[PDB]
Amino acid sequence: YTRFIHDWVYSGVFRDAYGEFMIQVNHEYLSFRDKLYWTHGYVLISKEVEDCVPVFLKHIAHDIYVCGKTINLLKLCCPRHYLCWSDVPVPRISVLLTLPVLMKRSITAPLAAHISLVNKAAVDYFFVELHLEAHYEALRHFLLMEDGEFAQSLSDLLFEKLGAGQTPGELLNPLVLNSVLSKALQCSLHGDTPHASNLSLALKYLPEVFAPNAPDVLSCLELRYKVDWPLNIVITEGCVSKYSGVFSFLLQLKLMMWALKDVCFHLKRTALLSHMAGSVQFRQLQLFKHEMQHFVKVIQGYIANQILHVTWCEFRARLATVGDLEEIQRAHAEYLHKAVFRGLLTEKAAPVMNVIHSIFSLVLKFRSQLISQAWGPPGGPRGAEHPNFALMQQSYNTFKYYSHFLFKVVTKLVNRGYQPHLEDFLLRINFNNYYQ
Amino acid sequence: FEVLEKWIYRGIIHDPYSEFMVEEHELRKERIQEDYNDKYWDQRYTIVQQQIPSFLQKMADKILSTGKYLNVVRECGHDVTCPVAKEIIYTLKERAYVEQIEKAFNYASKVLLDFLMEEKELVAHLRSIKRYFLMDQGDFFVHFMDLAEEELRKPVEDITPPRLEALLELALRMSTANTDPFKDDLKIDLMPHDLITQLLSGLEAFSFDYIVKWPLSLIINRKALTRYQMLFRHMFYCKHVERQLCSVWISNKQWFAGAFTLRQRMLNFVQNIQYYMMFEVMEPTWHILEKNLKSASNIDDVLGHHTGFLDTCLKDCMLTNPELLKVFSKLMSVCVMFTNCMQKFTQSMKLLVSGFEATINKFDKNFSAHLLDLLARLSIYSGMASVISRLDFNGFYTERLERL
Amino acid sequence: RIHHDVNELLSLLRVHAEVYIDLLQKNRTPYVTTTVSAHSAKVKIAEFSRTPEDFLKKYDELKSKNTRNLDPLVYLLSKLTEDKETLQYLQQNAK
Amino acid sequence: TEEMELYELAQAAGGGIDPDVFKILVDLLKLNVAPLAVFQMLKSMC
Amino acid sequence: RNMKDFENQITELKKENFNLKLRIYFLEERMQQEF
Amino acid sequence: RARNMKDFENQITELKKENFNLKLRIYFLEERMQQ
Repeated sequence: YTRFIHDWVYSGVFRDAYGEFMIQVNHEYLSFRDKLYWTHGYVLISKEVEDCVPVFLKHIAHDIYVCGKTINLLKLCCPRHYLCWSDVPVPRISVLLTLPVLMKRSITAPLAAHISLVNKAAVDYFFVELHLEAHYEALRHFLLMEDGEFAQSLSDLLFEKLGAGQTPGELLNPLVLNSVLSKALQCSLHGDTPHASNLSLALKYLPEVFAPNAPDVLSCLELRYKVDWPLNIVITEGCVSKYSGVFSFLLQLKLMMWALKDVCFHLKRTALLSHMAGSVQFRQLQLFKHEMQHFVKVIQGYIANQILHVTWCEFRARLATVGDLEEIQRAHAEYLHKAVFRGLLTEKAAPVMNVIHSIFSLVLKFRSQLISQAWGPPGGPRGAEHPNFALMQQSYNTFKYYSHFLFKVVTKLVNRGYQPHLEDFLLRINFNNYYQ
Repeated sequence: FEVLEKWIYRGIIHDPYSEFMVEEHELRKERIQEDYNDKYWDQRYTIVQQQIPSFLQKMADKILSTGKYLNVVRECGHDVTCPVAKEIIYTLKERAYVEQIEKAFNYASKVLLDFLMEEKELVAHLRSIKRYFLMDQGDFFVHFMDLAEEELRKPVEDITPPRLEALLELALRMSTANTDPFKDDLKIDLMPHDLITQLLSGLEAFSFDYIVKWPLSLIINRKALTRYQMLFRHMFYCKHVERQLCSVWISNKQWFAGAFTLRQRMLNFVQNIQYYMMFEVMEPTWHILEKNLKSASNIDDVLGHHTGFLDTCLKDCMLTNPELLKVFSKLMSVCVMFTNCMQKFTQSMKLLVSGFEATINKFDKNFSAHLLDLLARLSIYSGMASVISRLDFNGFYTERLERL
Repeated sequence: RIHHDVNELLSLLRVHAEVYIDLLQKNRTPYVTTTVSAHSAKVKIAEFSRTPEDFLKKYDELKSKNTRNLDPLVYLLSKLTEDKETLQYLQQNAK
Repeated sequence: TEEMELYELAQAAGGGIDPDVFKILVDLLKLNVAPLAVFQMLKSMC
Repeated sequence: RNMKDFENQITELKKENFNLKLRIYFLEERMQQEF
Repeated sequence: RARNMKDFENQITELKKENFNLKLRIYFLEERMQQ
């Protein structure tokens, strides 16, 4: 077992024939990407559920296997800055009584120091041979839109083509979609750098039909970062699933920001070109849109806090703290889990996300009806040329009701449970009083 | 390992009892210059796959491909050698002495292409092919299909090759061959079996053969030079058919201008697709070819880079198309009539309000129907997508029978 | 390279879409020798104890033969766990 | 089959395959194939 | 179009490569006769 | 499972570069010997 330790700690191999050691190997070992690396290993922490405590302890048997991965498989994918093929200075094994159990382990325990060094010499492959977290910034730039000039070029192209109509799914063709993705990527101005490579679209059950105002309210517009093997130890399927989830949820928020442009452009569109005639439906309706834009924009500022520094700024020190692959994977999983939990998207806060949909749909379906119409009844301080002005008013009353309902509802979660981001929310959205 | 050493650092096969992993046979005579089929891996030079150890088999292709670079240009005129020489011997749990193989392979690659790229220079020599195919030595070809045009143009055989063989000298010296005298590789070739080898006269009149001596023959070989020998012929007919249509336009520099406008319009269908076919991707493929080959240096990738480059240049030319774009071939049968029958009419109009006109309606919706469906037929792509984008561009007749 | 005789014909020879995708699934690399076998796979013949002396004696003779093809037969010694899903077709084929 | 390692090894313990397919699988060991991939491609269709 | 017609055409183009492999299989066995 | 809508471009030029090459060439490996 001193030799078998060495084989798996100073080599990456394991001399075994009878199962005399608890290690294993698989057909997974012979392409060894992805989950297949998450499968090559050892059968349990023990053999069945017992172990020779004098050497494998049932304790540090894990950290043994951490360096086991670090020494076996880093060179296996690609010869490595501390191993070459296997030609770093050639391996050697290491490893009536007045200390009976007390210090058996203390003979073997300098192995754990070697392990801790191999561990410290595992972090660099991801920090530089990948530039992993520099790409996390790039991932935040593109997928989490902190490069707002990419994200607005994407929004401008995609939602200009979507606000042109094409309501029986007729925009969703591979070639136009790729052209806007590509074009948005060319217009990013950060450039298609090595970090800013690897970008692809996605969707599932591409809709042959759209709702009114063309929202894609079932958000089947998506973005993906193509993942390299050594990236794909720390990048992971559920992580990119949750990433594209928040991407699609913020992207429909960018569609509501685009709606914000469109409804304000409806003012500029006919410019109230009758310069000489002030209008009450102007002073009314151009203030109706003011609360709706103020509202969706304070929700925007709120969510921009909840992920892009409320959840990210802690991760900027949390990733710098750690020193293990599994800690790096786990800390990335913390960051993403808390991003879904704080950024409203979680299944537990979903009752409030339902009110968000109730607001969104109303603003979509009632300002499309403005977009396709002019400016109310003539007479007095007047606009002209739409009859449905009372329905534009009553839908704005329905919006206000759902904002009243929102305030009544959101208190409940922070009175029952414990979610500081929802206190933060209702502290903000009706800042000065019960409701304005 | 001493036998391996001789083969890795020199072009010498020591051959102990033929138990070493590489041996040489005299297959050289089967395909001496070009790799007409492969020779230098299993055949003339051969690897006995089981005679390699484990720690060397992981790169025994590079062992087999190191020494060849030291012993193919030794016959051609440079002493290709490795002054690096690191002795190979066993050691406990070590194979750094096999890690030396990469440096020696890359050095053999370096001295081989340090010949090939600049003595018998491929980066300047190879240009000859795509320069002379697809009429890119334009100052030759404008003279070529002009001085002897009257005995090249003819509808069914009836060329006189000796005339263009004298023009091949005058019109090349009159062109740019004065920039570099690289003419001798040009030889005329003609059809054994029509289209499919490519992978009427003036129409598709001829195409040009290409063979070279050994180090350039790593690059020029049968599977490639059959894309030489018989290509650009499916491009030559366009320039013939439009210039012959235009010779009708010479014979008249009443007069219902719809006929004149179709003469312009059907010609533009030739002219702008001819623009697309070759006046599209030009610089990039050369910029790629450099940074591909000049950095790599090693035939195991160099031939892949080159054969990739060759198809990349062709992918403008719808000469390369799996559907043969075959309605365009049917359209061609009336296109030639727009030349010959209307040349005949530019006598019989007195020997255009009538006998042109009675075919203008026919040519018009013969071309405009098939033209505005076949681009949609080729709607494959999501420098590319150029054939479709470039006759979408007009806006009227963007399509008439759509893909979607 | 030569996938006609041992991949295309072997895919066509099966008695049972993945008609052309089975060759891409079994896309072998000719430059490799990476067997996934181990010494633990030698006990696969112990389940077929109809005559286990002349079931255990064969492996040393096959190793003493000068062919290096005995290594990839670790999964092939276990073969199919379904009840005679390859072996019973020969009795139908012999008729 | 018609070989000492193709035919004798195919009927050692329990035995039994198609003979041509067994000869093709015995020849596949010399074709440098990964042991799991060809058996998985056979088992995903059979 | 329903995001399976295009991939069915792709699988047809894989079947084209399989047909070319079958033509290669007939070609490399006809090589032995007269040549 | 989910489809990224860009790999089909590479797949199209891959099948084009394999199949149209092989289709015309393999048949005219006859012509090299028959002609």
